[PDB]
Amino acid sequence: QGARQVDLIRAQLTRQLRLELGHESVRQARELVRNHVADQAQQSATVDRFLDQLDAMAPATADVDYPLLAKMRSASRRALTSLVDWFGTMAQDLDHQGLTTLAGELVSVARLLDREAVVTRYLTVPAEDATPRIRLIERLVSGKVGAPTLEVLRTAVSKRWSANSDLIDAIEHVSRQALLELAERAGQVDEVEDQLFRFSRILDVQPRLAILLGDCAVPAEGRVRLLRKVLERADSTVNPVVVALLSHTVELLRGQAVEEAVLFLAEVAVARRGEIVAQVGAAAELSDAQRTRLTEVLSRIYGHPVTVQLHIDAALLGGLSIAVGDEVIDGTLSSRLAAAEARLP
Amino acid sequence: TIPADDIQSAIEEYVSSFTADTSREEVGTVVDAGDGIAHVEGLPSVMTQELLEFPGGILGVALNLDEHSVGAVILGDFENIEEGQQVKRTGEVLSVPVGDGFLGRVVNPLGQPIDGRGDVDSDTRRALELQAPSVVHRQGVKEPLQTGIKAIDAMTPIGRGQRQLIIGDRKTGKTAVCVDTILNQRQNWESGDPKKQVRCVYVAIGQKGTTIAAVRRTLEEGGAMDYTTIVAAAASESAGFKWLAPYTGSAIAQHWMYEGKHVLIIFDDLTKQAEAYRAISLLLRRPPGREAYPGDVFYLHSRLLERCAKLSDDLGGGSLTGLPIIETKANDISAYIPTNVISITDGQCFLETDLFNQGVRPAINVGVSVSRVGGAAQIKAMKEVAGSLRLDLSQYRELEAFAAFASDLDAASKAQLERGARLVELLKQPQSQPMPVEEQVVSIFLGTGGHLDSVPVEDVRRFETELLDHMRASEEEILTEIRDSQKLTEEAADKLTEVIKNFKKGFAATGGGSVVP
Amino acid sequence: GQCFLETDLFNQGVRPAINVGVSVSRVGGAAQIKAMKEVAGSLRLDLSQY
Amino acid sequence: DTSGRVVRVTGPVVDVEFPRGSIPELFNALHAEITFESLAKTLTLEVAQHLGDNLVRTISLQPTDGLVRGVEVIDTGRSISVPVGEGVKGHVFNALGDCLDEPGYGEKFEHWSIHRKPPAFEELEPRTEMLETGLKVVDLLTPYVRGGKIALFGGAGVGKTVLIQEMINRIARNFGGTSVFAGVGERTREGNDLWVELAEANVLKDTALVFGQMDEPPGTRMRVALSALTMAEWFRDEQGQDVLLFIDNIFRFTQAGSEVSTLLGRMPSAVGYQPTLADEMGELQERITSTRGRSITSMQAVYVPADDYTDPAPATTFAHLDATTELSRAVFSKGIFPAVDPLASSST
Amino acid sequence: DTSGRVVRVTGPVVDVEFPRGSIPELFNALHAEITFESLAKTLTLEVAQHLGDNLVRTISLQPTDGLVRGVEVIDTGRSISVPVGEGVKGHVFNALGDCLDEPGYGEKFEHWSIHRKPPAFEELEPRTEMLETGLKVVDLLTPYVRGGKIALFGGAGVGKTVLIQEMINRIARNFGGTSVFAGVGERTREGNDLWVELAEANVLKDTALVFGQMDEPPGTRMRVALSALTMAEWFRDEQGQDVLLFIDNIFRFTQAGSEVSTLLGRMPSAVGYQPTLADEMGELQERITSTRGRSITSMQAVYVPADDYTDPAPATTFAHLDATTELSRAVFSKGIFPAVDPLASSSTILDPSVVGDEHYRVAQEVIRILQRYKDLQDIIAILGIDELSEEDKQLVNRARRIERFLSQNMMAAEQFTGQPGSTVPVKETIEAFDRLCKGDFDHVPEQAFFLIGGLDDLAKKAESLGAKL
Amino acid sequence: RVRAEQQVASTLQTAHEQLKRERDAVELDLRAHVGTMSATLASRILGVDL
Ligand SMILES: Nc1ncnc2c1ncn2[C@@H]1O[C@H](COP(=O)(O)OP(=O)(O)OP(=O)(O)O)[C@@H](O)[C@H]1O
Ligand SMILES: Nc1ncnc2c1ncn2[C@@H]1O[C@H](COP(=O)(O)OP(=O)(O)O)[C@@H](O)[C@H]1O
Ligand SMILES: [Mg+2]
Ligand SMILES: [Mg+2]
Repeated sequence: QGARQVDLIRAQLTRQLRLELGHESVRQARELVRNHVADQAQQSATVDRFLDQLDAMAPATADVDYPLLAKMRSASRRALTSLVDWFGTMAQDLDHQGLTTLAGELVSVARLLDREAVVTRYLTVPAEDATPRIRLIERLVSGKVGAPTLEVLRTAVSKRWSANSDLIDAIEHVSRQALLELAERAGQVDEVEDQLFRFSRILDVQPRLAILLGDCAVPAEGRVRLLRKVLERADSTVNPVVVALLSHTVELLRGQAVEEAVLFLAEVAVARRGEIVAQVGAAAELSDAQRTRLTEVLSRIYGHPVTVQLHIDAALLGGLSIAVGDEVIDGTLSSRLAAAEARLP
Repeated sequence: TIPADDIQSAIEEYVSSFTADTSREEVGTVVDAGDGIAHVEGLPSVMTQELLEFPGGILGVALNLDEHSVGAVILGDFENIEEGQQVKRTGEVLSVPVGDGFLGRVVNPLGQPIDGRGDVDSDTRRALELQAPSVVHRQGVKEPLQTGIKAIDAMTPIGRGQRQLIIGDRKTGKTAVCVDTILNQRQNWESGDPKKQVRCVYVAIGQKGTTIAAVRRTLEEGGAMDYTTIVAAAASESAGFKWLAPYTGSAIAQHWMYEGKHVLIIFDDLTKQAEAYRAISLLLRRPPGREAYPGDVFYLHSRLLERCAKLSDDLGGGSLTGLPIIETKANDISAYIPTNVISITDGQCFLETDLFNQGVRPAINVGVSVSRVGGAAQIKAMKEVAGSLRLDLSQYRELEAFAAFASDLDAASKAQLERGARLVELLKQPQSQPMPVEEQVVSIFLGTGGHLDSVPVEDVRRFETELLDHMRASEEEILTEIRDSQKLTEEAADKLTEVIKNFKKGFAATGGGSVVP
Repeated sequence: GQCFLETDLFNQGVRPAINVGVSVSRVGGAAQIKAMKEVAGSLRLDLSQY
Repeated sequence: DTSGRVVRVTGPVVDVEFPRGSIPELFNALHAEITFESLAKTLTLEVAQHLGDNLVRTISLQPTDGLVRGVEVIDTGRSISVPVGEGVKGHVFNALGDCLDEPGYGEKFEHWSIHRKPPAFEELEPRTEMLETGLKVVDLLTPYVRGGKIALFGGAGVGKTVLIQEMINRIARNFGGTSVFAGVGERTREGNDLWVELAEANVLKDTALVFGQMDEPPGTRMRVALSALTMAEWFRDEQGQDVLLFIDNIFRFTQAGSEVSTLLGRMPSAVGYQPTLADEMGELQERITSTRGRSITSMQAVYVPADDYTDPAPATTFAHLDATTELSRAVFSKGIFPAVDPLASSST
Repeated sequence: DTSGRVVRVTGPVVDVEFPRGSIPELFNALHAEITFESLAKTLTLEVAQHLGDNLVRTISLQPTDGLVRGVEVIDTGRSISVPVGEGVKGHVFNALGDCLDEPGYGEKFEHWSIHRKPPAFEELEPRTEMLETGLKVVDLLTPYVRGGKIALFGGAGVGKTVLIQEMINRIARNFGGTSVFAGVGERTREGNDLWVELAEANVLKDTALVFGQMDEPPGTRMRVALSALTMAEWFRDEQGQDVLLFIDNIFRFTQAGSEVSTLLGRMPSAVGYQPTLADEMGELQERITSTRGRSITSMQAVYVPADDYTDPAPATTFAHLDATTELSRAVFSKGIFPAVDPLASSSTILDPSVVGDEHYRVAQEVIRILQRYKDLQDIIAILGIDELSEEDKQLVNRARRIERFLSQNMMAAEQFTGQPGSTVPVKETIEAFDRLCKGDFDHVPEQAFFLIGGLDDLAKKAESLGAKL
Repeated sequence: RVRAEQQVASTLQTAHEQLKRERDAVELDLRAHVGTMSATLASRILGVDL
């Protein structure tokens, strides 16, 4: 028994010092990883390596995110689908201030519909003949608006919905659709996306003012009142469409988080073109040769055309990490160091 | 001395060969966390009962799946779960290592050694929820599993492949019964015969740590840790550990059973596993039923206890014997979990505090205890000398109201009274002293052949003790041929009777009197 | 402490109906003058035993 | 196209979403697939509730370990169907109709839905009639009813399986009939024991075994009685043959119903049983009756919780029982077989 | 900043909202302010749950009367910490580590978190050494373990506090180590009484008192046991000398856990207890332990609700103990003190190999006699004692004298009887009860066995009643 | 029994002493390698032999 016991204690701390040397040696390896992380040449001379390992691993049949449709339950998916492509029909017929005023119209249409939920209920009840409800909404706001709006508003409450506010954000979906179709007419669809994404980065890591644009108990204009204050603080936010978009969501936030709301809108922006968005972390900015290979291969993998976003952070210590949909490919040396540490015998 | 550069070069072996290429993983995010449960948004491909990896090596089990989140049970270190952490997918349902290196160890309900004697060399892995043997994959329970306890082995015999419930109030001697059943397999292990060796698994659910330490010490002082594993889910472990512990203990010992070996498994306090599962299911907001139990708790126990089987010959012939323990409250066997486990098992041993205080130890109520396998789980000798025993004790129990009026009783009635007192004193037994089946045959022969009618009731135990002592020293041939032939033929009975008479004329009672007829 | 009153003891004529077997005071002799503490020293235990 | 997909999995309860025009009936049998090769199987879900928004709540008849959200769920268009005919004699099935001793046998038989209605009111027999078994004690002191229900209170080691074999022989020879044995909550050990005992006594060729075992979720333990009852109903109605149905522990059918009710989120009734306890026991026992000159007689083992005959489960079961046979151990020790307690048995 | 904001205040449970990325870890201690001039104070909230969308559900340790929605909540970044060291001996503390008899004392000590893990399984070792107290019934039928876990199970007002003061007097007064007393959710009058009693008995200089009483919100009563246990764990692990740990009503821990359970949004279990009853109790009780070489003699009073030993709280506490002395109200009603139920009380060292075979034989015979007496009591009540055997009449006389001789005059009961207490060695107890079970005192009346010490006091009280011995 | 157990007691006692004597000699004589193999993984994680 004693012969067993003192051997057990031998085994115990021999294991102790085993793992101790392991850990201190691996963080010494981290110390070495740093003097190798210093220069830029090898930083990109390892991102190339990562992108090759990506060159080797395709494919997967990922789905496209219909941003609000994924939040839907059945019988709202149908309504939203065919209404948004009905608006795809409608948007052909207009001009510039046509749909900018379709925004101006529809956004306060949503404002009212939100603040008086009582008649929202009645125009939401999915009884069959819409005619009483189309009469309701037009009798309300015919002399308020231009024809196309109450047109597709009839089209809106015509279809049945699974919830109540589902319809107000359906009409805000079509609001966005309108404004981005205008930005498309202006040929400004890449710049609007880069503005929106950079402004995302601008906002969420500054949450103290991000939460400020969150007190719904404040009268709504109040928030955008501040918002324009900061935005045209300088207007190298060189586009006004971006101002209108984020203005309209600041108009109807309804307690949602701005930090994720604005990127939700960046993603409906990129999805309108039909391309999945991928978010990438790195240690230093990349070439457009690296961008070419990145967009090229990840498009090969996900079997769909893609665009990329960057969040440079030295703390990831070289390599790359990509996030698409909800899956991840991490090749950053930081995560690999953490793994080597976490798998010690 | 210590293997120094063996250490350092072992770890250099580990790192130099460190290869973990960038695989694509499917992650989720913790959206809330409380009381040991975490809800995870994302993970579209996670399956039910899948293992999830939280930051810091924390593990969870995906139990609830719906359109919003995945409700997972944190398997320890729950206080490190935060909202916003990233949850990785494993792709594997709960499994445990299995092999022969688990003999003599104390492990988690995950196969991780907690005794600190190094890692456990594992043969294979085995999933926790592998199905039980089919209705045609089985065979009639025919071989006995000797507990070494006269009351059990004579009145409620246990076979190999049978589910025997040990149910009692508290401090009645259930753990002692199961620890003695374990210790009794020492001599079968020494025989080196794989058809007679019995490997033991002792599952400890929700017990104090020092209690498990004491059970292991008792099993070591009896030399029973060469063939015993302990799956310990101490009272400090999470609810998930206490819910998973008997499934870990049953996944081990099913490897053996399917390898053609014979195993015994003790689920100590299945009631604590039921309560851990009730905690889990109430924290996941599942509909509560009677006593707030989820509604699949009967399934929780029957799925576990139907994996104890006696396999057919074309599956190797192995077996897994179960000894689930249930702790009642105020002898309420009509409670919920007692009712379930009484419904499930093949026989019951009811231990009572009133019998325990009267000196009847083991406190097995032989009137209500039962074994639905019965004489098929006995050798010929014990089936003969103990078939007389049941209605002897019935008559004694229905006569003991006339204990103060034996003068007014018939001849046969007073005879039954005295014989019953002797037989009750016969089934008493000390703790951690199990007897082989030949000595039990000889003792119950003393009882039922009438060779105790001359001995005072306050002298039976010692008498029997000394007699067996004598027989172990002088006449070992009787015990030997009982052990070898499993039957007590008439000539062995003749020699045994003569031995008893000689020992009687040598034996001295405590009142000074005689014990000779 | 508690002064447990019963309806059985009340009907039997014991009034106040204090059940002395279960009634108790957790302050004890400190809540008494010395005379009464010496006189009624073990009265409650005596009555419970009775 | 017209197929659903899993949405929620919380234990044996699976919610499935179907297209708008493809919502399945209540009690329909759906087929989902578990492809994880350790637990690969085909889950048979049974529609239980319509939750709205094209969602249906189903009870899985197999364990749901390894089920993924979004997997395709195929609708069969009918409830659980068991194979019927004379070819089901001498074989062992489960609640779904899968042959256990010879897997794949019966896939080509006619299949009958286990959810049927009792005989119409104009088709019931108004006059009760005694079933002459040939046993002296049963024929004299406890006359069984033809098409009625008999409780059997035999414990262990009192020759209960011998009495089962005896009734099998008598119904197969004195009446030219058949026997169906429903093991509701049947221990697999005792199921295999009964199988080999009937095979040795050569009365397996006269019996159809249907086992819903104890290691199964409450769905099959609830539906196995209806599976065996459907086989017996084919033997009576279509074959024109008197049947004897052995339902061992009807109480486990009651208990499985209670568990399924708790799983489905229904509020518990008195004591704890399901609010629809009497209705479930009625829909089961009303089909065991006499119809158009043929009969289904049932011998049912009953468990009495806490020996309380006022407990809702035995108080509901006994509303349908016609006779009682108590097998005593005192009578068994006297060598009197069958060990029927004569003073403690009874018949209406 | 990165501070929080109160959102909901429903009793002792407060919800807080933090900026994204600044959510406090579980069990952190947050500070909020109550500015109302008559109730001004600083609330300490312990983070209980992460609710999602940056909400955090916490439990306040002080009453929330006067708290306003939207006030600032400061995250301290660590759990609740209490002072530790040789400087806590001789002082009274809150559940939060604030000295009570000297506010501001201990602010500079080392501070330890009140949330720790139990010792690992490899450091646990069974303790089987007898701790001799001096009480007859305890030393005979439930011998206490030295370095083990002891409890006094009891209903409402049987003997628990008096017996735990008796054990403070017997074990701790001449003890060669450090004592820690945790009054968990008990009366404040009793706390002041114990403070003054330890001060006059010169035991206070060796004791560290930690008080969270019944007037405190459920958070204080949930965490006071952990505070005192953390002080004891420091004394065991770092100083390493023979800790004693008394806990008055560890049941209040479970009760406070059940008072906030539904407010935290948990479905209730069987008898209205939290679903996490056994696991919280195991996380707390597994820290109250002795490791290899380091001893903590633990002693806990356990309230049994409504005298029901089947209640889930005592039924769960039962599995954590080496010796349980179970007091009964049927024995309290007879005037027998300490009101120990000899047939339910237990010990793990009541073993032939630990206490010796004479001790064990005498204890077993006492228990058998008392069980037979309990079996006969109803027949005696209905048909009268004259319908029994002579065997049974003899047994009944012996059993009544034994039931009375188990009672004793305790030192901590001189306030209820005016009669000083006595000490009986264990060998004298064994010899005495051997003589009692053999029948050597069948002539001495039933009294003279009532509330006395050893055999010489039995002789004295017998001659005071006219009898020999 | 007690001869045996006391023997094994102090056996493992000064065994433990020899355990520590081995231990902290090895604790330093195992540092000269902190370089060598760290190098290995430092490249095995980077994918170039450096
Ligand atoms: N056969 C026996 N003879 C004498 N004493 C026994 C016997 N069996 C058990 N005991 C004693 O009874 C006490 C309780 O035994 P045990 O711990 O086995 O019961 P238990 O069912 O585990 O109770 P719990 O689980 O509540 O602790 C032990 O201290 C043991 O010494
Ligand atoms: N040994 C004793 N002698 C006399 N009275 C006692 C004794 N033990 C308890 N009591 C009485 O019981 C009352 C309550 O006892 P206590 O132990 O404080 O109850 P609890 O267990 O509820 O704390 C005390 O006020 C005291 O009067
Ligand atoms: Mg035990
Ligand atoms: Mg008290």
